Amino acid sequence: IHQHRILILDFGSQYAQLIARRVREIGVYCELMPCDIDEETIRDFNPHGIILSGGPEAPAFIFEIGCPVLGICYGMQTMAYQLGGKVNEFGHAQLRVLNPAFLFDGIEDQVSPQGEPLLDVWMSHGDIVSELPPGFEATACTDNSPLAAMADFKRRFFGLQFHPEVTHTPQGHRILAHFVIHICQCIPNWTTKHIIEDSIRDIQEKVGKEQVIVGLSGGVDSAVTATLVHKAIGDQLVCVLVDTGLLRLNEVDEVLNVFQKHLGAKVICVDAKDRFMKALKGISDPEEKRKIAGEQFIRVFEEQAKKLNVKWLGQGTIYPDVIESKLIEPLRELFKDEVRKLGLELGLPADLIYRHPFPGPGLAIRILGEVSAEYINILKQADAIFIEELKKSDYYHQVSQAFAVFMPLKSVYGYIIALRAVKQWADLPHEFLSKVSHRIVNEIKEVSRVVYDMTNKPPATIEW
Amino acid sequence: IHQHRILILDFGSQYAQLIARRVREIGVYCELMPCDIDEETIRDFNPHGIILSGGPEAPAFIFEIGCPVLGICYGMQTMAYQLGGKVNEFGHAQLRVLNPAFLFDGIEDQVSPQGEPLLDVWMSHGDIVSELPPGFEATACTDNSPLAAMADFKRRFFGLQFHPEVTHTPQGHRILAHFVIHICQCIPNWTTKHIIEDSIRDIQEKVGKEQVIVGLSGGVDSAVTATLVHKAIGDQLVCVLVDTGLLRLNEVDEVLNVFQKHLGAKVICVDAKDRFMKALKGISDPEEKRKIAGEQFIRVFEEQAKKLNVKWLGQGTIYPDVIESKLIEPLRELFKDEVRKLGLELGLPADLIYRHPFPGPGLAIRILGEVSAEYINILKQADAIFIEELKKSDYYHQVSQAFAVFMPLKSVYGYIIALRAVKQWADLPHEFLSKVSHRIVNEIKEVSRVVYDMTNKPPATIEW
Repeated sequence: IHQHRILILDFGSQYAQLIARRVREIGVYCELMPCDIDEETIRDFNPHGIILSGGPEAPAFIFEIGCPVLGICYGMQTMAYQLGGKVNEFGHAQLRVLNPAFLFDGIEDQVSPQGEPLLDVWMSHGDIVSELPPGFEATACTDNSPLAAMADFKRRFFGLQFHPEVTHTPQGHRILAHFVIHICQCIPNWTTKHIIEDSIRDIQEKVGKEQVIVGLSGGVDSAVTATLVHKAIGDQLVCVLVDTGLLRLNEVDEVLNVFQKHLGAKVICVDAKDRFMKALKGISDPEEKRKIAGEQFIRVFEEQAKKLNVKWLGQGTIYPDVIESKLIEPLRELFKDEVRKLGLELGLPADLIYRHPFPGPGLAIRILGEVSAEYINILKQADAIFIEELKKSDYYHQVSQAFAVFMPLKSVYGYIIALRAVKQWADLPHEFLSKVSHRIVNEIKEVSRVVYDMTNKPPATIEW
Repeated sequence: IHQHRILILDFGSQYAQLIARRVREIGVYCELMPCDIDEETIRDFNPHGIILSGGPEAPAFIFEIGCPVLGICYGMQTMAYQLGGKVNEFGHAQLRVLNPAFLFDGIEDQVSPQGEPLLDVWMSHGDIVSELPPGFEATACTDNSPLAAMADFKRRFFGLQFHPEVTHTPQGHRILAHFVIHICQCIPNWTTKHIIEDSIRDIQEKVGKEQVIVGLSGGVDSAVTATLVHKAIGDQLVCVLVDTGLLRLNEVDEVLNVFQKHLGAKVICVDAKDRFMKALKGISDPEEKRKIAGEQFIRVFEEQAKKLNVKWLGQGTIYPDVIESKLIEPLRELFKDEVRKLGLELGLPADLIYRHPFPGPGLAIRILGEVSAEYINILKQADAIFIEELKKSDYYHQVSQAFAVFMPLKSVYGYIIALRAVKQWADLPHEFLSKVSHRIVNEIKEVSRVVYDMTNKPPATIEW
């Protein structure tokens, strides 16, 4: 496995990760490297094909290497500049195909009165190409853009002025599948079952007969590491679960049911609850909260291990956190979709797999001021109530994330709770919200009044 | 004028006031006293009839006076208990009338398969009466209550197990009108025109040729007081408008336009802004904030006057203010309904009359922490934007009250703004709220994020 692979160069752009994800969905391995990376890397990666992406809001020698190249938006611009030819805002556009090529064979959204194939696409209007380089030809155009797609054919270089990754070009996934499977000639073996097997073999070859600790604390990625490791080395896995005090009401219990009661597993419970409240005893700065919690986390995991004489630590590091810039990281090449797909296949329960993300520092965010315990206990209840409804009204999975935050401000007196749910804040029904607010204030004394965040992904962050 | 009058005894109950208001709408004066008030008062008030309200969530000798007496809910119970007879949850209930009497003559919601009159009423299921007193006969029943209404006729005592004041007994106002107009034999002379004339005369009688200071700061109550005085004594009126710094963005301008520019009127403007900020420099406690404002407000008014040599101060005190327990107070027997009706007839512009209530201490509340000036200037911007929309979307007059509040906390970093809108928090559309919030965070820098209060009148207080 791994032997068929696509290199994606990142020129910025939200959608770089997502080119990669679409490629993994097609069934082929790929890595996402920044464009400032050097030849050697790229040479030693020796890809079947390269995809240039991006531009937010020069790559060099990759046209010498034998493989095919696909430039997306800005990727098309520099592909133009760096070969011959001249060069110089996002929306839907109706693209018209001239030469259905290799990259567009089939692939039609409409046919048009004149009998020409048309694609609905999400254009990047600013990444314009004025004149074609030598060897290229117009393979697609739009009313406002004479050359919205390029193609060499002899060198197998291709350009698009739109984003095929995004759902707003419906047939985009087929276009990418045509590049990867047909033009780059990759056979799909990046499967899930094949990932599970490759990963078990890796864990076995690296760890041998000696023990591994995995922190159950941490949601889907941890659960997947623990089970993945468990399957690889059985009794050698020793699970540790630290109650930092910063976890959701029933997390400790829910986790123990899965790993201890079901499926055997040695699980060590560490208290750490008093430890974490000290160390955060002052500390209002939310950036210093994140440091202290997390430092104190790795410390606890080092103490356990420098105690059970364990040399290896298993972490749930995934690929997105890798690309943001003695351990065993089984998921470090995987995106979140994939971890979820592995999770189901490994035998974890659905409700754990598709649970809302939970931050690393946990509830140490979600309290605005100093974190205290007096405060976590009352936050735990409002949050519990909030997600209990949602579950009872099947609204839970219609939102991407949902939680309560605690403001230590007080009103007519008692503290204020803020509710956060997004999808782009979620348009939940009045009467339902009322029932959630009504309950939080009534059941939890020492509160009075709850509020709902109405601020979107662009202007404000999801977490406070 | 005042020559016909109803006494209302208050035994607790949201709807005590409201009986009063209904009686006032019918055109008859009335006062609201607590049930524990003494004989003498009552004698001195010399009513033409009495209404007993009450029961939240034993008056004595009132039955000795020749005047009629109506008991609502608990009022019916105590009336029963204090005469002969025995006694012992609120909802809709279909009342069947036996004997249309004087109190139900006409007044039918539905007839009935047996040809008998039926009323939709809003029962108090708990204030039951087991056995009629001497002189009384059952005058109405429901499936669950054999005697939901009582009547003496000889003594003109009447009881109801339901609330006629409330909108959920649609015919209730007619029943009250029948008591006040027909049984108590009163004449509806409490008209707004007569109140204006009696009030102008009362001012003239009291103040004669000497001058009066009226504060223009204070919305509808102030405005009406000032116009009323202006009509009474012309150039003798001297208006004072103090800008405390706790007033809304354009309030100074709007009042000056109506009083200084339109309709002559001597208006003195006082700066007071530095003064109020000093007074409230520390002081987080919102009970103290309320106290320091108001104190400082009265002080400012005494200094003017003890300077212009004026001996009379006019105020917008209204009857609800009097109820909760050298000056001229013309509005002190009126409810808000009536003050608004007056202002309109007196020539004040509609948009001032039906303006949302603004609190006495103003923007001193609505900043949670210590009021700073740096914080009011942020809040003024937030508030302004909020109501500008609403005006634009015609949602302003579909809510009873709307305002912003400033929380000095900060999130991912700038301060947080809560928005409050009620009528029972306002079910405004997702599209519209999003517009407001986007605008508050983009236009006011140093904000970031904004929330919305989802808490009702029963659990949380309207204002913070």
